[PDB]
Amino acid sequence: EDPQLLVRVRGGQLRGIRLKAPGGPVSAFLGIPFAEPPVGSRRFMPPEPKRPWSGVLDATTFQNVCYQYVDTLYPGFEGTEMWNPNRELSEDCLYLNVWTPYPRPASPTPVLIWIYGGGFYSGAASLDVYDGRFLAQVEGAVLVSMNYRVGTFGFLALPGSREAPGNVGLLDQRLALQWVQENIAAFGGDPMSVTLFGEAAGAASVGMHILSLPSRSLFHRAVLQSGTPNGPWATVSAGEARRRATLLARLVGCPNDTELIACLRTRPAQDLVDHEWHVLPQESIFRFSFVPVVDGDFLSDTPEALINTGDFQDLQVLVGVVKDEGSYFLVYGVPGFSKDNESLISRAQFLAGVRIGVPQASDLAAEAVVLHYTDWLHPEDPTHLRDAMSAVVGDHNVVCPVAQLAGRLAAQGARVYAYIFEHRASTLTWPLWMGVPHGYEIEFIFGLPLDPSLNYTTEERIFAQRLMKYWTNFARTGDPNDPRDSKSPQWPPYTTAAQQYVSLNLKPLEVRRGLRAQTCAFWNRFLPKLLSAT
Amino acid sequence: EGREDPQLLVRVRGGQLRGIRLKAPGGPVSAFLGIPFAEPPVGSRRFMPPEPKRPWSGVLDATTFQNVCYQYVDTLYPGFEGTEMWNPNRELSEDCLYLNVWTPYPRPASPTPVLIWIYGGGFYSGAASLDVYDGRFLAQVEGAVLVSMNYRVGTFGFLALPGSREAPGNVGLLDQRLALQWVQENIAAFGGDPMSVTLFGEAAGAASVGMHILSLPSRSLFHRAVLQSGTPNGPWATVSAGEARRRATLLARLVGCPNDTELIACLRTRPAQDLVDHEWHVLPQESIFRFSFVPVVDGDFLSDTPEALINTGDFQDLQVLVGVVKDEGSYFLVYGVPGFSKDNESLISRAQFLAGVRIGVPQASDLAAEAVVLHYTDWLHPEDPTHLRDAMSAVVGDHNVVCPVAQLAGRLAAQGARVYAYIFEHRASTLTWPLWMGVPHGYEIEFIFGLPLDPSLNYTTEERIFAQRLMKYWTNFARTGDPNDPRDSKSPQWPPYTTAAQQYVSLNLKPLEVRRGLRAQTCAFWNRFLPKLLSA
Ligand SMILES: CCCC(=O)SCC[N+](C)(C)C
Ligand SMILES: CCCC(=O)SCC[N+](C)(C)C
Repeated sequence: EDPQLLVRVRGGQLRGIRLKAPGGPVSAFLGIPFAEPPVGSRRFMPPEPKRPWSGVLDATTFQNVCYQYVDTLYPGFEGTEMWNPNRELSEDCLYLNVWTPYPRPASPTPVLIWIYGGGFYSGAASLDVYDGRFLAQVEGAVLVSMNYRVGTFGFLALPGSREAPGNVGLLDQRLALQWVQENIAAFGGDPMSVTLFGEAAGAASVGMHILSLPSRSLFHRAVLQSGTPNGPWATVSAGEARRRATLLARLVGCPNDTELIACLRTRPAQDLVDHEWHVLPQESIFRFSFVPVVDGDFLSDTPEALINTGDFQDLQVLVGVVKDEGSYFLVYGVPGFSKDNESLISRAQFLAGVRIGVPQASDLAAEAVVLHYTDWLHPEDPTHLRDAMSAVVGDHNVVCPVAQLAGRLAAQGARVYAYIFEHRASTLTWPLWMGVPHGYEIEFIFGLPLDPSLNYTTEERIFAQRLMKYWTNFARTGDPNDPRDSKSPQWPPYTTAAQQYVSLNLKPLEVRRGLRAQTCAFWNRFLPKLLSAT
Repeated sequence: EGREDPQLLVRVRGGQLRGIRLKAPGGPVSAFLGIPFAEPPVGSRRFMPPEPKRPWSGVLDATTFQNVCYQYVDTLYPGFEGTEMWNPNRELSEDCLYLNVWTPYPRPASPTPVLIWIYGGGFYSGAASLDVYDGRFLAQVEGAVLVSMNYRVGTFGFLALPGSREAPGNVGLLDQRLALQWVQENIAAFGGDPMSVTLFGEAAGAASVGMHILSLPSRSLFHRAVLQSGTPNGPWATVSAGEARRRATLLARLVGCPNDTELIACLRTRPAQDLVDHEWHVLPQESIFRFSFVPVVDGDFLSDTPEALINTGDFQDLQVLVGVVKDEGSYFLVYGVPGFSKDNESLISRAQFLAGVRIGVPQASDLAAEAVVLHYTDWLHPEDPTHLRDAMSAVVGDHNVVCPVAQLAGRLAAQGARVYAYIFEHRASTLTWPLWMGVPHGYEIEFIFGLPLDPSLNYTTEERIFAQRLMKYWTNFARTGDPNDPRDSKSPQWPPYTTAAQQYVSLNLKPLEVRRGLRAQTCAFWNRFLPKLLSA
C-alpha cells in the first residue's frame, strides 16, 4: 500500500491509483461519490449529500456515465465516438474525479474544476479529452471533474412543483463545488483558490454559477470556453419547460404535478431518452430539449437581465471562441451538409438552412439574416454559401453571445480576457471545410499532445504547453500572463472601449480589436428589435 | 452690308441666325447662343406643355445667352464661389425656352456626332448658360457639336394637377423633348449628325436623361446616353400622382388660391416670385435631397414608376455610361443637418448622427432608421466624431445617388444594355469647399467639359492631361458607344459593367483601374432589404 494514495475525506477513507504521465507520476482518485445515487424516488430531485462509508473505498476507476442519449449519426467514426459515453450508462452517476501531483503537494495548490458540455443532454467527466493527468504533472495543478445529470434526469422541470423543481443538474454541480471546499485540502488543494472552467454547455453552467448567489461562495475565477449563460439555447422560460415536460409525459403515457411526476418515475430510463428529441417546438439545430430553466430561484431572472444588472467587480473571467463554431452542427439537420463530401450548397439550400439555424426567426428576420451574410459580389458561389451557413450558426449561438457577455462583465467592473482559437489539430478526423470545429481546443488545453503515442506534431506539443500555462496562470492569479517572463506582446484585458482579444494559434500572440463587432451588432442590437415587432 | 463673317450665318426651321466666333485655347469655335425653340411659356401658357417656336423675320442675333428660367436663388453663403458658380448668370424670366449650339470653326464639312447636355439642380434650378457647361472646349478639341437647352424648373416646370388639361405635369421634360426634336430637324444646318445624338447630364439632368430612356416618344430622338450622379429611379427624382396633387393644392392655398380649372387659373394670376417664395413649404417632412416639384408618374410621359420600367423594359439596343463621384452626399449636409457647416470641420455626436439620419432618410420609420444607424456605425469607435461626420455624408450619398445608380446599372445590364460604370475620385485643386467634403456632388463636370484647358483658370498641368483624357472617353462613347480608344492598346481598357463581374473603373490622375462591385454590400441594404422593411 502506497501511503500517498490514501486519503481521509469527511465521509471516510479512499484509495487512489498512481498513473504515469510522460514527465512523471500523478495521483488519481477516480469515481468518488459526492451524493446519494439520484434513483427511484430521488429522480428529478435536488441531490442529497452522500452518507459516510466504512473501510477503504476503492477510487482507482471511473464510475458510470449519467444516463443520456447516445449518438448514432456516424457509427464507429472517431470524430463522434470521442464524445460518446466510454463507461456504462446508469442513473447512479453522481461521482467526481481528482488528479494531483505525486507526491501530494507540500503547500495548498490552486484548484481547477472542469464542467463538461454536451448540450445539457450528454457528456461525462471520464472522456479521454478531459484527462487531468497532464495539467497535474506539468503545472502542479489539482484538477477536479464531476458527473452531473443530463437530459430529462437533470433538467426536466415542472416549475413550482416540489417533486421536479428544475435545474437539478446544476445543483449536482453545486454539490461537487461544496465537496471541493469541504475536502480538497486533504488532497493538498487550496479551497481559497478555485477556478471553474468548462466548454459549451459546461461554459454556460460556469456562467450560471456566476449568476447564482449561493454558488458564488464556492469559487473565485471562471473560464467560459465557447458557451454562455445568455443566448438562444442555454435557458428556457418556466412556461416553456412546463410545456415540454408535460408533452414528454404524454409521449410516454403519463399520467396535478404530483400525479404526473410519480408516473414519470415508474418509467425505465431509456423510455424517457427515446422521446427526448420529440418535444422541440421547431425543426432546429443547436437546440436542446431539457436545459436550465428560469425558475426565479437558482436563476432569479433571465441571464440577460442578470448580466445587465450585476456587480462583477471582484471577478476575473477568461472567455473565448474557436474559429468555426457552427460547422459541427450543420451535419445534424441542415439539408446539403455531410462530413463525407465538400458540402457545397445552393442559395435555395442556404435560405432553408437559415430557417432551421434561426428557428425563432420570422420571415422578415430570416431574410435580414440572409441579406446580411450573402456576399453580393458572389451571391451564388457554393463555397461562400457553405461557409456563411456555418458562420450564421456559430455567430448566433456562440460568438455573439460571448461578445455580449464579455462586454457586460467588463462594463460591470469585472476583469475579462478574451480569445479566438485558430489552430486545427493535425489529427482531426472531420473534413477540412469544417476548419476548427466546436470542441477541438479542449484536447490542447488539457495537454494531450504531450503524450507522444497520440501522434501530434512537435509544434503542437509546444503550443499545448503555452495554453496549459495561460490557463493555470489565470487560475493562480486571475491573469493569464507569465508573471516573471518578459516579452511583449502581453495579453491585454478585454474592455468595452478597446475590445482587445488575442488569437491562439501556432504563431506568437496577436492582439486584435473587436470580436465580430459589426456582425454582432446585427445579432445583439438589431435583430431583437425586429422580433419585438415581428 | 454683306461684310459679316460668312461662317456665322445659318438658317433653321424658324429663320436666319447670326452666331459668334469664340476664342478657345487651341483655336476659334462657332457659337449660336439663345436660339428660341418654343413659344415663350408665359401668361395663359404657364404650366402648359410647350408649343413650337413660331418663325421670325430677318436675322436673329444669337451671340449672347438668353434668360434663365425663373427659380429659387441660393443664399446660404452669399459671395462664395462654391455656391455662386451654380447661381443664375442671366436675367430670370418665364420667357426662357432657348437652346445653345457650339460647333468647330469653320463648321465641319462631314456630318458630326452631337452631344446634348441637360443640366441638374434638383428640378428647381439650373441654366445652360453657366461657366461649367461651356461647350467651346469639346467643340474645339474633340470637334464635337454640343447643344444645351433651358427647360422650366420648379412650379413652372413641374407643378401638376394630374388628370387635368391646364396643368398635366412633366412640362419641363416636355421642354427638353421639344429641344431634342429641334435637334433632329435643325442640327444638320450646323454640321451635326441627327443620326448620332448622345444625351448627357448630371444630377437631375441625369435623371431627365433616364426618363427620356423610359419614355417612348423620346426614344426615337437620341441613340446613346450618359448619366452622371443621377437616375430616374430612387427617392427624389419622381412623385406619385397623388403626392403631386397634394403638393400643388397646398402651394395654391399658401399663395391665396383656395374644380382644377379654377385653381390653375388663379395660380396663373400670381406673380412668378410668389410661387418661388413658397415652393419649399410643401415638402411633407424636414429633409435634405428632396425637392418640391419633380417629374410625376402620370401614366403618360411615365407609363409606370421608373422602378417598374427598368425591371421589365427591353434595352438590347442601348449603350449607356453611368457613374458617381467619391462624396455624393457631403454637399447636402450643410443645407439642413444640425451640426454641419462649410466654415468648420463639422465633427458631430451620436445624437447629431441619429437626428441627421431622420432628415437624410425622411420616409423612414423608427425601425428603418435604426437599421441605417446600426449599419453605418463603426462599432470599434461608435462615438468618434470624424467617423460620424463621414458616415452621415455616406448615408445621404448612398441612398440618393450611389445605390440608385447601382440598381440602374444592374437592371439595364440584366435587360440587354451595354453599360460602362465609373467612380470619379479627383478633387479639383481649385475647389473652395472645405477638405472634409471630399469630391462633392457636381465637381466632375468642369473636367468633362474641359475647363482646365483654359490657362487663366489656375488648374495644374496634370489636371489638363486629365481633363483631356475624360473628354476623350466621353466623345469616344458618343461616337461609337464605347469609351475606349480603338488605336490605343497600351492604355488599360474600360470593361463593360455586368451582373456577373460588376466591373467599373476609377477616374483620377492615375491610369484607369478596374474595381469590382459598386458598393455591393451596402447597396444590398438600400435596394433589397429596406424596401421589404418599409412594407411593414
Ligand atoms: C443643394 C440644395 C440647396 C437647398 O436645398 S435650398 C433650400 C433652402 N431653404 C430651405 C432655406 C429654402
Ligand atoms: C479632412 C480629410 C478627410 C477626408 O479624406 S474626406 C473623405 C472621408 N472618407 C475617406 C471617409 C470618405
